[PDB]
Amino acid sequence: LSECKTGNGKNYRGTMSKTKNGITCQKWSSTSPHRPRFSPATHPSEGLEENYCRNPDNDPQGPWCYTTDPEKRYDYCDILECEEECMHCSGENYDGKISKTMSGLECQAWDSQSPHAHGYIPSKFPNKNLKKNYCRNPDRELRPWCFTTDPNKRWELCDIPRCTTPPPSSGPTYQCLKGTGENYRGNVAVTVSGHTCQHWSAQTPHTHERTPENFPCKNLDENYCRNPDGKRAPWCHTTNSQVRWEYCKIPSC
Repeated sequence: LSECKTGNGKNYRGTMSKTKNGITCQKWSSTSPHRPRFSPATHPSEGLEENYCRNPDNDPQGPWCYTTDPEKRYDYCDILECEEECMHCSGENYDGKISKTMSGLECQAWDSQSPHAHGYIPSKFPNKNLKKNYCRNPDRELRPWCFTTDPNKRWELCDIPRCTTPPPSSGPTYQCLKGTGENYRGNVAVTVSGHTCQHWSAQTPHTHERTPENFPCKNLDENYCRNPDGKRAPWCHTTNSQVRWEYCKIPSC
């Protein structure tokens, strides 16, 4: 079933099996390390299968599970809230029904190889929500898109409404380098070889698509080094007409 939830998740039937703190859930049909007050024998219509997170008691805090930690009887799980009316960030979790592209073309179905042959086969990418002919962003495009039914346009981006509420929490950000700097939010604006960063909102001296508009949840503010895509460390386009982009040297945390 659908791996996202709505409201307090009373009807959630996804397969999340870790608590919000990373502890593996205990099976509902198991009595160690804790004795469940909810299990299939007594609550057969609550979906208490395997060790998936559920809300058998209508908890306002949403889905939870008994945990395999003897010291923690149960805990709430971290589950993707469904994005149907609008999308957040660049729509990697968009799960709505819009099926027309920018120019108004009807989307080709993901399970169809006609008129365009492709590799986004739903059963090969089962967790990508490649349903019917709905616009999706399975792997790093600017926003949700689809192959089109027009033989003369292989694919095109779709016009998906952006949610105005706050985005999903993505964990903590740092003013120092941790890992590949995906969580960096400091103010360094110079590269390793000493170049001045070009503002992300500007298209000179270099044209690009890594703009605050396309990537709202990446905080591509002013000309601060950022690692909005999947690079080794933070980087930025430079105001040097001869160096399109370069990595920045951010002090580790």
